[PDB]
Amino acid sequence: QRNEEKAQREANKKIEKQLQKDKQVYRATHRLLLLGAGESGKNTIVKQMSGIFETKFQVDKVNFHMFDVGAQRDERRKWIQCFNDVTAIIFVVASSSNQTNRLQAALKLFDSIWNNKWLRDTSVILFLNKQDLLAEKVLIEDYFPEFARYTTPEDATPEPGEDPRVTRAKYFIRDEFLRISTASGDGRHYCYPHFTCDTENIRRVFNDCRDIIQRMHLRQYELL
Amino acid sequence: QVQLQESGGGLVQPGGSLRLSCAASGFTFSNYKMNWVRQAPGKGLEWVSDISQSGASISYTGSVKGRFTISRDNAKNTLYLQMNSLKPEDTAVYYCARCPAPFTRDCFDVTSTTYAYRGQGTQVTV
Amino acid sequence: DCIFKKEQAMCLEKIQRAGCPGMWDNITCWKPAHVGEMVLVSCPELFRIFNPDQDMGVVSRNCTEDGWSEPFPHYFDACGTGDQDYYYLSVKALYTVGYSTSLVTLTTAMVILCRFRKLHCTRNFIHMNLFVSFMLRAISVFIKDWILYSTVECKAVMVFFHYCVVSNYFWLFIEGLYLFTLLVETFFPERRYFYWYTIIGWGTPTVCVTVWATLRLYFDDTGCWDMNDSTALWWVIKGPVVGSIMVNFVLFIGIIVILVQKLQSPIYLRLARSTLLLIPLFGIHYTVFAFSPENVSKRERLVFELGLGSFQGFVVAVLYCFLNGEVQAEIKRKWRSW
Amino acid sequence: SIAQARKLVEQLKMEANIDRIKVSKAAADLMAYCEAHAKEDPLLTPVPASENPFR
Amino acid sequence: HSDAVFTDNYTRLRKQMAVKKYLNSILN
Amino acid sequence: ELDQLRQEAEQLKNQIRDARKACADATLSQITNNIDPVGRIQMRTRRTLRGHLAKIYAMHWGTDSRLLVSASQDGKLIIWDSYTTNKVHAIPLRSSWVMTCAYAPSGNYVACGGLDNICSIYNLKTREGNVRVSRELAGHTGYLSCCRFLDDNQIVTSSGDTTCALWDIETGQQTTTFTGHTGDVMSLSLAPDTRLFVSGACDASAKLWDVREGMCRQTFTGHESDINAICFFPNGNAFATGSDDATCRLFDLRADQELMTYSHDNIICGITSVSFSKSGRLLLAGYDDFNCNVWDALKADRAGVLAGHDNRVSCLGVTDDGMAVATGSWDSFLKIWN
Repeated sequence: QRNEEKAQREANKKIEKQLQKDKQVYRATHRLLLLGAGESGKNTIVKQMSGIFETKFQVDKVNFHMFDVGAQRDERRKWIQCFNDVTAIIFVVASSSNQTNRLQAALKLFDSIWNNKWLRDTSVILFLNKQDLLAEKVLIEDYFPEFARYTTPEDATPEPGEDPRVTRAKYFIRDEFLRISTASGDGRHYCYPHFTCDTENIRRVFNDCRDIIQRMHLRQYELL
Repeated sequence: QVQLQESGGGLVQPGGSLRLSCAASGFTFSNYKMNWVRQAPGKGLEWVSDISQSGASISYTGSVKGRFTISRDNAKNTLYLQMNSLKPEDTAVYYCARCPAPFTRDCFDVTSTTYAYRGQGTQVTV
Repeated sequence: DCIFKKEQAMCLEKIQRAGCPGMWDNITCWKPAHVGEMVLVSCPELFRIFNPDQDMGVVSRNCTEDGWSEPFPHYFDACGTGDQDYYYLSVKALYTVGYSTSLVTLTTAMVILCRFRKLHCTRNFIHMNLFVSFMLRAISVFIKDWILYSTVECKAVMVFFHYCVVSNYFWLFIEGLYLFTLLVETFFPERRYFYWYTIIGWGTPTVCVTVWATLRLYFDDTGCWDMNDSTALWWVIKGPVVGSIMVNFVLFIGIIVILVQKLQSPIYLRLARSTLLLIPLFGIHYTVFAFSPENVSKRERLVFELGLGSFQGFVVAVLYCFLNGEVQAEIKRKWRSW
Repeated sequence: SIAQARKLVEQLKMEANIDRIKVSKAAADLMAYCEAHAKEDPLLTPVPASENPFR
Repeated sequence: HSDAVFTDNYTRLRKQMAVKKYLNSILN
Repeated sequence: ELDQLRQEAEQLKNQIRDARKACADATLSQITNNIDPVGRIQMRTRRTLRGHLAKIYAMHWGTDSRLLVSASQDGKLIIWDSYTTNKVHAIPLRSSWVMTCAYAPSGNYVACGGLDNICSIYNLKTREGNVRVSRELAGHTGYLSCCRFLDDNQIVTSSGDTTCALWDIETGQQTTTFTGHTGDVMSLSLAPDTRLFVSGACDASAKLWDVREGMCRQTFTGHESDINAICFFPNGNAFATGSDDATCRLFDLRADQELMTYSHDNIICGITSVSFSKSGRLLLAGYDDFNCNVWDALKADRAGVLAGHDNRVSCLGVTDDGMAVATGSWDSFLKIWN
């Protein structure tokens, strides 16, 4: 029985070596979850960068492991718990999306996510895709009557050549999302609204991941 | 199995008042959150309004703010929806659905199709 | 009881082997000279302990017919306590009590940290290593005091004491370096760094104490090396410690500017609280008096740095343990399980 | 759809067509099984160190 | 460091005191 | 017409709801009063496994009660030895997201599944120094939540597409499908004779199916939320369920109605894993309060608290012979209790 024990110990050492190498490789990669609605058009964003269509891309030599929902049922109550340890969750919502109120459904989905017990430690990144379609359809008060009395925030910095109304609409939507996110107490998870249509999405998500890891470290060190 | 049978509805002129009662049974009414969802003809399920466990925090969608209202009576284990005024974009089927988990504010898959905890629905016309 | 006589005793033999014959003075040693020829020597360096500067020759003696004339101008008093002793005794008691309090608090802390398997992490590992350094620094100070208040055992104690001090200063700098490194690179943060940090924290003190000891033996092997009058030899041990203080201050200011950049994203009280928490862990108190020369504000330095500096253990073992949210959570859970 | 209602009614008919024994008979069978098999379960009753492989 | 500074100062004070004690004892 | 079918279903359901209560007699509480309480069971952990990286989701024991297979979300399926604690096999999974794993009764094959929608079969008989996937049972619309081995050939899996399937390895084709569920199926368990299996869904309903002809024999209702766990009572005529309403309900196949409930005011968290012991006296149910509880059956008195895990108990399994119980959590740690 001594020889079998020796062989088992040697196999255990080899497996430990392999697990160590896999461990170090695994820790380098940052896991990200991509979410969106049917009309969100996340396929265009994916092109800009099977149950799950995993994708690989390296920015500044940091490798990211981002997953797509793919062919799955619309009931996200159970399987969403598997993505509670990801670095961040990318939420793409089509602002233009009308046949039905997609904005209300997206708002309810954001509220349910934000307040999940398991997911309350996972930061959510919000993307407002299809801005051009919003501009064309504008050139909203029926679903959100508060938009009529809404005023442009003093800190808004619209790009040149943009009419005020689309800026004030996108800002209204951003303010609504920020208010529903901050309506409750947020710990270890933040919200970073952004405007996308754009080859800078990789840089934006890289910066968000950097900021997230920085604030996480600070929170362990009780600095902030 | 839990049931969310509804009572009321019918054919009324515009501007009328319709009291919709949802007689939930088989579970603790207080622990869960009751949510109202509306399915327009040819359109998907749309969230309308919801009420917290104790009713302290109440929320409505933007389209129906002010016009409508809700009330919860824990003793009778039922929900109500009073429509003070009616608009032409209201003719649809109304469903009273329940929040999937108890003791949690968050609710998942309330507006999703083939949802188990949904009522039979009622027909309203303007 | 008195070992002072030993050196004086040789003078007697020298003057007896070598009208105004040789006289064995208790104060000094005089050699025979022509009758009526004044003899001037330099007082032994024992008088010059009071005056660190170079000695001068002023003490003279006069011969007579059958002996040496008495020193009327009292030349012994020409060549070259209570309150100071009371001060050093009070400071001694203060730092002792503080070091004991730190030792106990850091002991119970480390014990608590080891008990919980969840708390184990790289940051905690470095905290434990710093606690080990503090243990070594307290045991060193206490042993040194006992031995001190010329052999090889006392030299080995002095060396272990210096090593422990240098280890503590280096671990504080490694703490600041670690936190700065984590902030600077959010991605791929550790690359065998718990190994490089362990090495540079436990090897360099050994190297510097060995270098110091050898340089001492080769150049200035005096007593037990307690006294460090040789500026050159002392610089070797001092340099790395001022460098550690400066670099740690710079890393701390970098962490502060990063935090204030984070807090201003589209707060002074929070920044002040964070600075108050961070100051013990990096030892920001040393930089206050580090620039000061040892002679200047010596009494103020020996109270602020050591008298009040002895409670750094307690401070980091109360701010960073017994109030930490994770520690509190785990301990409360264990109490509930009881 | 109409098909789903047909399936539901047919399944309910099948589940109603089967007869069921009284509860007491099963509660008794379970109690007998529990008492009879008590010795076999190490977790319920102290495990002899000789046959405890995890000592 | 502060520990070395205190030790050097205390040892120097102890030596100076002893030297004074000897000097005065011999003088008288 | 839909109205006639709806009315017929309504009256038939009312009739069955009346028949069940009218046939209910003992209600268990009055009959099982005589039996003595088991008492406190203060079990202690015997082995600790810390080789995993990510949170554990599933595990399966072996017939010999010597080797166990576990799965993690980092893509590793590791077979552990309960005696020598040494790892045996470590197959790097192509899909990181896995939610279930099964061990064949003969020990030759091992299966896994998850969000990749494909069930992969791995053979432990190495032929070239490495272990690769033998066959992939693709075809399921939704994510696979559970999988079990009827034998070395027949494998039954439950998925999130509100249906269950039976597969044959040699052909890779579906043989019998189980449809009629409206909620997502979370787990499945096999009877000792493997003739019938109960699958729990998200609609608070448990259905008993015949593996061969695939018809729903019975439907059990009464839970106030989604069923997460399922187990078979050793006898073979009953089964237990667990849901998010912090209660466990025991159902009897011959009574077709609920038999016992295990609820307490202190516990409000959900239940993820429900297993029985060899004798069936004890029910070991996991909880979301970061620890496990041992519910004594037939009395509803708590017998022990398994507060040894630092995160939520995702899964819990027991050996075939009943000598040890293994519990998995989200801290990438496995514990063996005896």
